[PDB]
Amino acid sequence: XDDDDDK
Amino acid sequence: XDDDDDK
Amino acid sequence: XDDDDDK
Amino acid sequence: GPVPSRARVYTDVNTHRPREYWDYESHVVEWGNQDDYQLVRKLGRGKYSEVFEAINITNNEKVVVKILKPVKKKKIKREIKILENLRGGPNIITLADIVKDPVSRTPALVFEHVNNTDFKQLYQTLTDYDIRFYMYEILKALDYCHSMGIMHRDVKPHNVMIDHEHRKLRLIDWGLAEFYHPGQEYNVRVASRYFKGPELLVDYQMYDYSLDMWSLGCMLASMIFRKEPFFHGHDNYDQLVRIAKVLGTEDLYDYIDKYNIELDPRFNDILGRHSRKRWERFVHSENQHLVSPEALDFLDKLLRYDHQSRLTAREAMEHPYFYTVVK
Ligand SMILES: *C(=O)CCCCCCCn1cnc2c(I)c(I)c(I)c(I)c21
Ligand SMILES: *C(=O)CCCCCCCn1cnc2c(I)c(I)c(I)c(I)c21
Ligand SMILES: *C(=O)CCCCCCCn1cnc2c(I)c(I)c(I)c(I)c21
Ligand code: NA
Repeated sequence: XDDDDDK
Repeated sequence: XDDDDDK
Repeated sequence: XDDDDDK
Repeated sequence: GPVPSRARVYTDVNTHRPREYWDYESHVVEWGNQDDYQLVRKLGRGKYSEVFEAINITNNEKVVVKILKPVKKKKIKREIKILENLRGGPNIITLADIVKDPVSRTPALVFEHVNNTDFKQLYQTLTDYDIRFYMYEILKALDYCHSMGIMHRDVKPHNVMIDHEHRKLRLIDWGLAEFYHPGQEYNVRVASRYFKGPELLVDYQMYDYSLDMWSLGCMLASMIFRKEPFFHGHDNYDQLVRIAKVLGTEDLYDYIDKYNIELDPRFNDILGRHSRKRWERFVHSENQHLVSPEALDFLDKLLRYDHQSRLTAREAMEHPYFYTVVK
């Protein structure tokens, strides 16, 4: 996929 | 990964 | 530190 | 200038090899066939990687595929060469294949699969014996990679896969590892903050395999004291302040003087003066079942400012802390 995940 | 490479 | 006094 | 230093063990391994052993920029990659693999389920994401459980559809073998995001080819070859040089060593993750999409040219590394435990579940369940066992298993991997002229440089819990149901351990993430050449000055912007050795924090560049032993000691302290991370700095300067509040400043300044290390005057100002705190002061009701005199003596011999004074991995394997595991 694409978007950056964080918490 | 706090850091990436050596120079 | 912000000044160069090296040998 | 700073006083030079050389590793106490395995000092000259790389000069006892053909140049191509360590001259990873000349490495010619052996590429397999990407069509042999199909993804199964995503396991995690790295700064430069996407990690999946996968299957080899030619022979049904379960594997892990690490798809690499655009980084310099030089770094990819370094990681490949190191994985090939270490392949087969105890508890070193095994590189199975190296493939690339013929259209997008995205490369991927293919490894044996590990079913890694939640490190939260893992902490709740490990006994004193378990910590000793897994620590010895990590030491086997580190002694092996040091004996082959390589420092890992990123030892930390996230890079130690433990499948506690299978009592199985692998050291992973060789992307920061480097070949040790005596006298060479290395980049100190390696390891994760909480696991960085004092040499990195004071900008002492002629470090060696003993960096990994500092990191290992940070892991041991977090496990036996149930405090993760053990040294919890806000930044790289605070990280040395946190260390100095345990090991004390007297030994820190002895280390700096011994190697003729120059600190920023303002760094010197914030370090102050701190007494050494005995390791017994970190024992509490909730962690005392993991602590013994042997554990504290072992820890004390890893977490030393002077990198030359730390146990080597081979010396560490001889410590009485491990007698219950091996004999
Ligand atoms: C989205 O969160 C992660 C990025 C998507 C990764 C899948 C890319 C397409 N794809 C599907 N199977 C693949 C294999 I098997 C290999 I080897 C490669 I390189 C790629 I690109 C694959
Ligand atoms: C800084 O450390 C963040 C980037 C680290 C990405 C870690 C994802 C988990 N991971 C990475 N490589 C893995 C392998 I090879 C294997 I086998 C397994 I199981 C896992 I989970 C991996
Ligand atoms: C050259 O400027 C290197 C920077 C010197 C370190 C200062 C870090 C930020 N900072 C400033 N004062 C601090 C104190 I007093 C303390 I205690 C801490 I921990 C930190 I981070 C400080
Ligand atoms: Na036993």
